[PDB]
Amino acid sequence: YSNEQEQVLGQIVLANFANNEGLASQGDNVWAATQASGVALLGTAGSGNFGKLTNGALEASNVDLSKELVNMIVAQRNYQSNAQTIKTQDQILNTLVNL
Amino acid sequence: GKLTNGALEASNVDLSKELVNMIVAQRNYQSNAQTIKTQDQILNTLVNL
Amino acid sequence: GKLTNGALEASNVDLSKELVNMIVAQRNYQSNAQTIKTQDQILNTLVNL
Amino acid sequence: YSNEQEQVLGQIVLANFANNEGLASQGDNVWAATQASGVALLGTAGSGNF
Amino acid sequence: SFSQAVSGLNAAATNLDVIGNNIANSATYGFKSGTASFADMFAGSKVGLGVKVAGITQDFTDGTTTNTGRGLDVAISQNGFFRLVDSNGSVFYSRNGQFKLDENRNLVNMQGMQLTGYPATGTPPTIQQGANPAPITIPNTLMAAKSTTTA
Amino acid sequence: SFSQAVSGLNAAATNLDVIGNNIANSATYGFKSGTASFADMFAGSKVGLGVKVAGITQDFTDGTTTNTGRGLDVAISQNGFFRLVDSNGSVFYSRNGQFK
Amino acid sequence: SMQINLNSTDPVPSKTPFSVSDADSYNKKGTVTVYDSQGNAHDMNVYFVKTKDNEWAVYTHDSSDPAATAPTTASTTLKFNENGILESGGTVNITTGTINGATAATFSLSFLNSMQQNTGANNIVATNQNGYKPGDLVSYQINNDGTVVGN
Amino acid sequence: LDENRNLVNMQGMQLTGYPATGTPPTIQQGANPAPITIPNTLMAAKSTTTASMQINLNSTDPVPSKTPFSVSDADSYNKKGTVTVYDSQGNAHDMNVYFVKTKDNEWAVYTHDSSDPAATAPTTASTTLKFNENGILESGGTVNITTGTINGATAATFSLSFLNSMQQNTGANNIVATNQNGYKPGDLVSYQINNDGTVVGN
Amino acid sequence: SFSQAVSGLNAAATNLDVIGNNIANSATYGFKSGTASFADMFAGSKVGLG
Repeated sequence: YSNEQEQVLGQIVLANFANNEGLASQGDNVWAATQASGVALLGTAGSGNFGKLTNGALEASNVDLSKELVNMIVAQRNYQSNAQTIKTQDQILNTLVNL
Repeated sequence: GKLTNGALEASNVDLSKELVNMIVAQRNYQSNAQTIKTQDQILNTLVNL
Repeated sequence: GKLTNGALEASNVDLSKELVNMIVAQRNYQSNAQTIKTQDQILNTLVNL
Repeated sequence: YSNEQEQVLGQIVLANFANNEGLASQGDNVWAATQASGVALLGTAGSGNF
Repeated sequence: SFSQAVSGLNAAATNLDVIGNNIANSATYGFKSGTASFADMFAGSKVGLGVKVAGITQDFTDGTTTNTGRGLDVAISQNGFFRLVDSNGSVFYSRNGQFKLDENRNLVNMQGMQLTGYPATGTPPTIQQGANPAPITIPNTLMAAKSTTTA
Repeated sequence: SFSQAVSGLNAAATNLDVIGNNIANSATYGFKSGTASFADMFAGSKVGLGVKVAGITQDFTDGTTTNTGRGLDVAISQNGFFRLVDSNGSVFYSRNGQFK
Repeated sequence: SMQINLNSTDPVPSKTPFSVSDADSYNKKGTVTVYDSQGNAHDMNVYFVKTKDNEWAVYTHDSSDPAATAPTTASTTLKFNENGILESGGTVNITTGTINGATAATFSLSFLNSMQQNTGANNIVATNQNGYKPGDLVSYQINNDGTVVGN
Repeated sequence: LDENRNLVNMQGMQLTGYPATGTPPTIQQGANPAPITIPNTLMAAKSTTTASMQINLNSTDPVPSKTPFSVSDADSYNKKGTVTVYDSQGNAHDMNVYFVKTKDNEWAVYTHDSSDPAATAPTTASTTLKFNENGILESGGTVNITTGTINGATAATFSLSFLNSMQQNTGANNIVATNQNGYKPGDLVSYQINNDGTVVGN
Repeated sequence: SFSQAVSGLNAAATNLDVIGNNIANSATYGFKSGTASFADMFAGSKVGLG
């Protein structure tokens, strides 16, 4: 304030879950707690089992582009292999029908 | 805030940050283009069965 | 709206967004042609009975 | 409006059915209510089962 | 007999879609990558009926912390989730720390979801670490004065 | 399928347009930088339908003050906006302090 | 139910008697949201005040009732043994107030599994209650074991 | 890690293994495998039952000048050390151990609890460490020590050891090792699986 | 990947700006010089991001 005095308006609460993999993503970089993830355990930053908060900073995504590209290549090759299997079954069925 | 006479507030655009972000963005765009290329090859493979 | 003299309103066609749609529509067209070919083979195997 | 004030004209209604699969398609990306689907339940977006 | 080949093609398509989605959300502060988990579906016979996707598992590893600077921006380290509420009272969780004050002076993210926390009450206000979490507000009302009682 | 990659390309293009607007406006008194904020589009399935541009956020950091020697030039330090009126009486707000 | 952990090193508050407005008059405050017969939310505040080592007076108040009487008598007394395990006073029957004519709810509040040892500070391990508010059907599902569940 | 704190695979089948029983918990391999669970159950405190203080002593130290002993006066003793023990509630008791050289190779050690404000200062020898011809500890290496009663917690009595302590021409008296088996309550911070299959919660 | 080099470049730019500001105030009565303080940004992985 302007009177050389400050006030506290609130304290941001943090949530921790037993099962992180159980949280169902609802989009808009937002998660919703469900049965598999359990009930949310609430607390404050830096106390208990919570990490502290960094001010003036944002956490970026953990997506590495190189690994994604290589996995895309491998998955494309696997998809084409499965398509080859489908073609094999097609030729087998065509051979039997042409009998 | 107070007003300073005889001067202007310049832009807050730092050029080095913009250049680095441009490099990152272009690469991301190229990665997404590669994704589209992969899915295009997938659809071609399935069609040509 | 306002009128700006000495200026022209360019088109609103973005080439990137278009080329991608061209690829997608090409794939849809090829899929429909594949369906046509499938029905053609259906009629063929029925006729040759 | 131009008088620095906004005015509401209406609210879009949303309809949910007990049986979506029972809806009889009429074409033109349009569905029609039938006995199999049941009577449509009306409501507002973002509330209840909407 | 396409029982296996069709399932394999579907699994490969799912994995490729997951990879493409990961590529697309590369610049989404608060995004965690995903990986498809596959399982076979042997059923009675030994012929290996096919494959199925057992689920999609997130990768909840902390991303790089970038000092954008905007004061409201808060990055979270280690474990924890930011808690938000929509207009209908539902509770949601997010690692994205890009916040702004709306017209009613309520801390909201880009989508308008109200950030929650322990509110303060009393004179002087004290953080009610017990009080059920409430949306955080930053009123601009003028602050009253306290008569001198201890010096 | 195609939708995820299309959304990713659109988001990358929007980011690049924001960067281009910022870099072309590096020399503009009172201009504030912009940054695109992205959000994913999960809907029911866990497949991650894609990404979308949640918005473009301005950065209202006080820029460097540059003198010019003109008596009608004034800059707002810290917070504050110049209030302006057009021909129709509509109100507007700007940080640029070049007046004539 | 309210499982809490209390610190054995906390000094006895100076400001006798206990006052809800006086923060210095109590050691710890917690909140539990219960629901009455009609479905109104009662934010029951539970206050822990240390009296003598191995003794904690517990007071209760209704923060949703504007006509609730100010608590002047200790609601119960938690006594922890020399090993820090709760020995007596862990259960007490508590009745809330009346809001807009709704029937007050009488429920048993249990401090089972609460322990007093040398922790960092007073922290509430867990809170739970078996009441709820009216709910509308949102979704339905069939689980792995065949049970049909409506959320 | 599911909602019930068990280790399960993607399909939900629970991983099995040898459970841990006893205090301190150890893997008992004589039992049948059981599903592995990781509870948040706070860990209780352990009052100390065994403490150890290995120290090296200087031979050239002169005897204390200001007889008698006072815990307040620094010149009244040769050395002072601190060991933190824990009672039934996990409260910290700071045992100060005082070394006064009495005769050649003979060192009286006093024990005083500084965490209890109402405890009286020791006036009589708690133990007399005897060092042989060359450091080698001779006798008096183990002493029963009783804590004070603080905040209603049970006082923890324990055996405090000076084994392998030496007294030679070392430059000065400095503590080499202090250990104790007690700990204060702690909450679950992390969990890990070792390369030998053990699941360990930190 | 890119974030590490981005952070390094931003730190170097901040140091350069601080040095330039100090030089610009070479003749400024009562001015005290400034120096940037740097710290690594390890987060979980042993790579040490930035």
